[PDB]
Amino acid sequence: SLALHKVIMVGSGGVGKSALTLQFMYDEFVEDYEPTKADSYRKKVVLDGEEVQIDILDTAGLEDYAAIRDNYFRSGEGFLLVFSITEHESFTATAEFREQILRVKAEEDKIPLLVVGNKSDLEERRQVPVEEARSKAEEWGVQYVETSAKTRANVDKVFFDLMREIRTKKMSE
Amino acid sequence: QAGIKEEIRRQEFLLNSLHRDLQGGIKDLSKEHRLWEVLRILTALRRKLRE
Ligand SMILES: Nc1nc2c(ncn2[C@@H]2O[C@H](COP(=O)(O)OP(=O)(O)NP(=O)(O)O)[C@@H](O)[C@H]2O)c(=O)[nH]1
Ligand SMILES: [Mg+2]
Repeated sequence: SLALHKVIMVGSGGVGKSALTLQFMYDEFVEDYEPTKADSYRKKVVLDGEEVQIDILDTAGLEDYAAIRDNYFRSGEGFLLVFSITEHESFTATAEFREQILRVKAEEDKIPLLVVGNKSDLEERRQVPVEEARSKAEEWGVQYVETSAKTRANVDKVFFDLMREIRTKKMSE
Repeated sequence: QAGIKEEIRRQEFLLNSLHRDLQGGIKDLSKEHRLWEVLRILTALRRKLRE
């Protein structure tokens, strides 16, 4: 459906998948950390003049069961692959997450995807140089965006840009 | 909150059955749509629980 875009948040624990989701959905941000099992949301938005809906599936940083993870990943239309700029290990984890996505959607050529470096408000704690993440995203053929779920910086941008990638794919079919 | 907690349990049972159905299956968009729908209900029920 060109009027309903299915977005999955993917990335390791604590990087801010839920914080980005809840900032986008409700303009809320809390400092608490409650690990996700799985949550989902639907919002009406206007995307480049057209009224559409975005569905968001917010995943666990580590899923107990491969089948559950595969079921979720296979159902997505586009992915926000999130790491925290303050945790280099979360950046290295994105490579394996991407492989899992590609494997479960093997019949699709170019999967809508953005790499998101979150917690940009914590610049003084950065462990991932901007150039390292930009270079990796270029190697994957996708946009790199740095966000802060806390301050709202580039939060709408990552969801709207991913929706534009999904819309482009849908029109090409 | 007993009523909400029991409905969460009911929807979790349905979520588990949909995961069972979907695993290793022929692509089934209708069942995927129901999976996200059940999750949306679960998320809404839990939001109500926390005030
Ligand atoms: N300063 C700051 N803190 C953030 C930001 N995004 C998330 N956090 C904080 O980081 C912690 C983890 O956030 P959360 O959204 O739960 O991360 P998650 O990726 O959903 N974790 P999980 O995989 O366990 O569900 C929380 O304490 C949250 O407040 C951000 O942009 N800036
Ligand atoms: Mg979470």
